[PDB]
Amino acid sequence: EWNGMMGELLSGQADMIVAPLTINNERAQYIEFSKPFKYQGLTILVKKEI
Amino acid sequence: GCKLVTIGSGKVFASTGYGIAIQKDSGWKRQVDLAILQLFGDGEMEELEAL
Amino acid sequence: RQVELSTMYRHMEKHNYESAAEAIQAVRDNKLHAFIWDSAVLEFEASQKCDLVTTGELFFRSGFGIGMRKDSPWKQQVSLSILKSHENGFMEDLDKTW
Amino acid sequence: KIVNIGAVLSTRKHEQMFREAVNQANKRIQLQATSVTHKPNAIQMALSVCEDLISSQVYAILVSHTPTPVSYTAGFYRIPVLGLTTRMSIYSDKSIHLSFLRTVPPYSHQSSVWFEMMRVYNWNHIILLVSDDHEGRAAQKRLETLLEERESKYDNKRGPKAEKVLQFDPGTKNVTALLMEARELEARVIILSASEDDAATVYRAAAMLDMTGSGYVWLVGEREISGNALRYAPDGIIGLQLINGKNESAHISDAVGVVAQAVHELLEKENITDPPRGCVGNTNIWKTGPLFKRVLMSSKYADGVTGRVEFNEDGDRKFAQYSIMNLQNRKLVQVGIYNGTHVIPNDRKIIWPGGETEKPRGYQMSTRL
Amino acid sequence: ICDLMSDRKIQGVVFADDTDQEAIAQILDFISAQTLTPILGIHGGSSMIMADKDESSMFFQFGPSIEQQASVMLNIMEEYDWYIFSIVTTYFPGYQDFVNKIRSTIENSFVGWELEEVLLLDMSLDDGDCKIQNQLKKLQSPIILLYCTKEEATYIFEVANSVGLTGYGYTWIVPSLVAGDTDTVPSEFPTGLISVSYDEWDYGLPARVRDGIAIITTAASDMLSEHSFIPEPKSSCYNTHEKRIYQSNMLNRYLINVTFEGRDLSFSEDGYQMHPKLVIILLNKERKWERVGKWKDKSLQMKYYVWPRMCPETDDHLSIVTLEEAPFVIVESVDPLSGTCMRNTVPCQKRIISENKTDEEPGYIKKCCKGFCIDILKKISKSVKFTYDLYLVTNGKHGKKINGTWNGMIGEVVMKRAYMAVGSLTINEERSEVVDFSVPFIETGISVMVSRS
Amino acid sequence: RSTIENSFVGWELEEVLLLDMSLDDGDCKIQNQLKKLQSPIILLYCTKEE
Amino acid sequence: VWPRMCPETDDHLSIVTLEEAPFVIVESVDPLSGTCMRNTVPCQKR
Ligand SMILES: *[C@@H]1O[C@H](CO)[C@@H](O[C@@H]2O[C@H](CO)[C@@H](O)[C@H](O)[C@H]2NC(C)=O)[C@H](O)[C@H]1NC(C)=O
Ligand SMILES: *[C@@H]1O[C@H](CO)[C@@H](O[C@@H]2O[C@H](CO)[C@@H](O)[C@H](O)[C@H]2NC(C)=O)[C@H](O)[C@H]1NC(C)=O
Ligand SMILES: *[C@@H]1O[C@H](CO)[C@@H](O)[C@H](O)[C@H]1NC(C)=O
Ligand SMILES: *[C@@H]1O[C@H](CO)[C@@H](O)[C@H](O)[C@H]1NC(C)=O
Ligand SMILES: *[C@@H]1O[C@H](CO)[C@@H](O)[C@H](O)[C@H]1NC(C)=O
Repeated sequence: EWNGMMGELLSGQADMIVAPLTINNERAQYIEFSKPFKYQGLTILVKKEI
Repeated sequence: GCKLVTIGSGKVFASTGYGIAIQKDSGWKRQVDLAILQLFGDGEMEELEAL
Repeated sequence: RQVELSTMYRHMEKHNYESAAEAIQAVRDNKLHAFIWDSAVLEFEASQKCDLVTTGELFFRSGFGIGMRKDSPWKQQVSLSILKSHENGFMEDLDKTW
Repeated sequence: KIVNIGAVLSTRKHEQMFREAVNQANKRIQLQATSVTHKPNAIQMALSVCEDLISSQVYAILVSHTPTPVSYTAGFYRIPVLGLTTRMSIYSDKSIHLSFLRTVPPYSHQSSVWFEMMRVYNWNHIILLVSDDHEGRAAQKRLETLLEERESKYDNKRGPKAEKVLQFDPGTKNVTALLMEARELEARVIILSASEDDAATVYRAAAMLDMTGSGYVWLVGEREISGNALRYAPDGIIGLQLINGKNESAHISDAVGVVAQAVHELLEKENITDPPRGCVGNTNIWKTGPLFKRVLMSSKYADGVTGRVEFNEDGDRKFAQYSIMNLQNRKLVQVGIYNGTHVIPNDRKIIWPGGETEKPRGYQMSTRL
Repeated sequence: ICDLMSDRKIQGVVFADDTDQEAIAQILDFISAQTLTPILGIHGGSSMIMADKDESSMFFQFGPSIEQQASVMLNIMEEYDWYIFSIVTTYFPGYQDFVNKIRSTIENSFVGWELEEVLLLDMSLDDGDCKIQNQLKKLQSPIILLYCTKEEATYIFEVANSVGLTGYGYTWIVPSLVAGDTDTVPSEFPTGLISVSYDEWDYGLPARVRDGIAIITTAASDMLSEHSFIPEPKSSCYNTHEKRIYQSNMLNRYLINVTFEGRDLSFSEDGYQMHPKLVIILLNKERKWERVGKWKDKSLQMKYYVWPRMCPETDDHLSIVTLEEAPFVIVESVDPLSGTCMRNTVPCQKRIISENKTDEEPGYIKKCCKGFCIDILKKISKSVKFTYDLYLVTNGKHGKKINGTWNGMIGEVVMKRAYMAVGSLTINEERSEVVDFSVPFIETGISVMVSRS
Repeated sequence: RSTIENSFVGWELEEVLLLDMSLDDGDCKIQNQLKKLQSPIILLYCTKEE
Repeated sequence: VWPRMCPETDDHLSIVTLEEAPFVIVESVDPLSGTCMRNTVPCQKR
C-alpha cells in the first residue's frame, strides 16, 4: 500500500504533484518522471560556531 | 573538543601489536595466519579502520 | 536499503520529526545536533538565518520533476516545456524571485 | 547362461589350478574359462587375444609377468580384465586404461604405510630419494598427498613435513652429488624408492659417502631387497614385504572370487548384451562394459583366501596388509605388520643400523647456519 | 603390418583412413615404439592426438599441437573479445596439460581475461543422476569450450541441448579432432558450431602422401649423409624380439627437422608439427561446413571482420557510437603482445575511410575504449543484462541540424543507423522531440572560466 | 518476509525453492535444487508423507 | 544453549573477551525483538 502525495496520486485523488520531489528508483516503478527542474542533494545542518 | 594527544609524533615504547592468540599447540595457527594475511590481501583493513 | 547505514537507520528512527521546519526550529533551539534533508532547501534556510551552516560535502545527486501518475501523455509536454525554460534564464530568474 | 572369462599365466600348472579354481567357484547361469601363455612381444599377445581369447566371447582375463598391450586390447574392447602381479604405475590412473582393477597396490603405496611408520617413530623429517619417471612421479605424488595433512582434530611437535626432494636419472652411473647435498640436510632420516640397479648404485654410493653409520635411517619397501641389490644392500636397512605378492595361485583364486561376486549380483540386472565374438569388422564397444566395471568397484568380498579385498578410487586393493622387514647379519627378518591404522611390533626387538636398541632422532640441528 | 614387412622390405610406412576412430592411430603409435619403425599417418583421425606417447616412439602425425591447439582457441577468443567462457572435459587424456596451458596463458598478461568455471563430465557412467545435466545447468557463459570425443560430444549435445544451452546467447568452440571428419554430421551438433581444422580444401590428400614420403626420404638421407647406413628392418614382428638391443636408433634427432620444398614439415619431440596448416571452420544455417578462416605462420586472418549471427526471434543486441571525449572516454592502442584492449577496458571500432574518391567500406580498425561513461554502460549492462557494442563516430563532435538532417550521433540514431549512443549529452528541448531520454546522471550547464592573475 | 524486512533486526534470507511432489523423479530436479541449499538449517513445509 | 553432539568431524570453538573501547560494542537488545540487530553479534554474560 501507500500513503502521502504518492498515495492520493495512485488512488487518483489528484492529477499533479508539484513538489521538491525526491527522484528514486521505486516511485518511477509507479509514477512517471520529467527532466529535473532543479538539482539538489543531501546535506546536514548544525548550529554555527559561537 | 580537540584537546589531548600523545606526546610527540606517536613514538611508542615497546613496539608490539594486537592479534589473536589461540589455544596453544594447535595447527589452526598457520591457517588463521594466512587468513588475516589475506585480510591485508584485500586491504580490507582500510575499510576496517575507516569504520 | 543499504548495508552500511544499517546501523544508522537502526539509530535514526528515534528523534525524527514530522516537518523539517520543526527541525530547523529544534536545532535552532539546540535541541538537535544535526538534520538530514536535501541541500538546496537548506542553503535557502541558513542563507536566511545566520545561525546555521551547510554541511561540508554534497552527496546523493538528485533533482526535482513534476509528479504525474503512471502513463499519461502529459509527461513529454511538461518536461519539454521545462527545458523550454532552462533554455533561457527563466530558472535563474526564479532564483531572483526567491 | 554361459560365462566366458580368460587368463594368461606363466605355466600350465596355473592353467590346471586355474580351471580347478573356477570349479571351486561353480558351487558359488554357467561358467566357462579360457587361458593361454604370455607373449615375448606386444603384437602376438593381442593376436592371441583376438584369435585365442576374444573369439571366445570373453568377459574377463587374468594377467601376470610392459604387460600393457593386454589392456590396450581390452580397452579397444573396453572389456574389464584383472591380472595379478603388476605393481607398475601405468594402471594408476584410468588415463590410458579405462577398465582395469588390481589384486594388490603398486610399489607407490608403500609410502602410505611409511608415513604411519614415522608416526610409530614420531619423525618430523625425511630424505626423499627417487629417480624421476612415471613411477617416481607417482611416488612423490602420493607421498606428498599424505604429506598434505594437519586437518584435525596429536603431533606434539610442529608436525611432519617434507624436508627436501631429489631427482636423478635412472640407470645413473654416479648420483653422489645429490648425496653430498643430503649431507648438509637437516636430518639423518633417508627414504628411497628406486629400481634394482638404481638401489645398488645408491647403496654403493652411500658406502663411499659413509652415510651408513649411526643415526641414519633408510626407508624402502620390498622392491629393494630382492635381486642382486641385496648383495650390496646396506647393513640393517629397514624394509617391507608386500604380503603374498609373489603368490600366483591364491591371488588368481581370490580374483575369480570377486569375479563371481560380480556374476551373482550383476547379472540379476536387466538390459544386458554380449561382447562381440570376432575382432574383425566389429567397431562397437560393448555398451554395458563400464557398468560392469562400476559393479567391480562396488564389489566387496567378505571372505577370500587372502581375506577381505577392497578397491580405491581407481579400483585398487585398499586396507591391504603388509609384512615389515629388516636386515640382521645379512639376513632379513620380519619385524612387524600393518593393517590400516597402525603398525603391530612383534616380540622381536627392532634393530637399527647402529648401536643396539637406541632409536635415534634425526632432527639434529647443525650449529652451522 | 607384420606381413607387410615379411612380403616386401619396408623401411617406412604411410597410413591413412577417413574414419573417425582415432584409437586406430593409437595402437598404431604403439607399434611405432614397438618396432622402432618410422610410420607417417598423413590424414584422417589417424592424425588425431593421443596424449603422452612413448619416449621410445618414432611416430608422427599432422595435427595441431595441444598446447597451441587451445592457444589457437585463445586467439580465436582474441578476435571478438569473448571474455566469459568455460571449458569441459572427461577423463580423456590431456586435460591436465590442457588446463595448465589455459590458465598459465591466462594470468600472465595485462589482458583482462576472466574465467568463470571449469567442470568435469563423466562419460563412464550412464545417467540416472543428471549429474552431467546438472553441472551443465551450472554454466553461466554465453560461450564455453568442450573437450571430448565426437561420440561423447553426441550425448553431451543431447543432454545440454535439453538444458537449453543451444540458443542465441550460446555458442561452442571445440578443437580440431573433436568434430573430426568434414562430411559426417551427427544432427544433434549445435547450430553454428565452431571449430578449426587443417584445411579441408587447401590441403591435398596425395599432396600429403608426398609430404610424408619426402619426410622419411630426406631423413634417411640425413642418416646416410652422416652415418651412411640404416639398421636393417626386422621383417617379422615375431623375430623383432631379438633385435631389441641390436638396433641403435639415432634417427629421431634428424627426423625432427625436415626442410623441403619451402614448406617446413618439421615436427617436435612431443609428437606435433611446428607450423602445421590450420583453418577455422564454422557451421552454416544449412548444417554443412565451410572454411571460415585460417591460422597460418602463428597468426590469424579471419574471413569476417564482425561475427555473423542470426537472432531469429527473441533483437536483444543494440548499436552504440560516440566520440571519445575527455574525460569520459578512453581510447588507446591495443598492446602488441596481445592485440586486444586490457583489463576492464572495452572494444570499439573505427570507420575511417581511406580515399575520398572511393567507397571500399569494411571501414573498421579496433581500438581501445574505456573510461567513465563507458562504465555507466557497464553497470547498466550488468544490471538489465543485455549486450552492447561501440565504435568510433565519423561526423562531427556531437551533432547539429545542417538543413533538414542531423550530422551527428543523436541523428545517427534517428536514422536508425544505431540504436543507442553515449557521451556528453546536452539534454535540451531542441534535440528532445526527435528522441527519448532518461533521468540524467550528471548535473552540469553553461559556464565560463578564466585565469586568476 | 513481511515479518522479515519490517524490523531493525539483521535477518538475512538466502533462498526459497519449490519442490514438486506431483511427478516422480528421473530428473533429480528436487534432488538438484536441494543441492542448491547453502544454509546450516532450513525450513520445510509439506505433508509427513512427502 | 543448544544441545549438539558433533560425534566425529570439534569444528566449533570457544571465545571470550571483555568489551573494550573502541573495539567491542555491547548493548541491550531491542525490546521489540529480543536479539541484537543488524550485523551485530550475540554474546553471553556469566
Ligand atoms: C662416482 O664415484 C666418484 C665419487 O667421488 C666420482 O668422483 C666424483 O665425480 C663427480 C662427477 O664426475 C665429480 O664432480 C667429483 O669431483 C668427483 N670426486 C671424486 C673424489 O672423484 C666418480 O666421478 C663417479 N664414478 C664415475 C665412474 O664417474
Ligand atoms: C589391525 O590391528 C590393529 C591393532 O589392534 C587394529 O586396531 C584396532 O582397531 C579397532 C577397530 O578397527 C579399534 O577398536 C582398536 O582400538 C584398535 N586397536 C589398536 C591397538 O590399534 C585394527 O583394527 C586391525 N585392522 C583392522 C582392519 O581391523
Ligand atoms: C599361495 O597361498 C596359499 C594360501 O596361503 C599357500 O598355499 C601358498 O602360500 C601359496 N600357494 C601355493 C600352492 O604355494
Ligand atoms: C536399458 O536399461 C535400463 C536400465 O535398467 C532400462 O531403462 C531398460 O532396460 C533399457 N532402457 C530403456 C530406455 O528401455
Ligand atoms: C634443422 O636442420 C639442420 C640441417 O642440418 C640441423 O643442423 C638442425 O639441427 C635442425 N634443427 C634442429 C632443431 O635440430
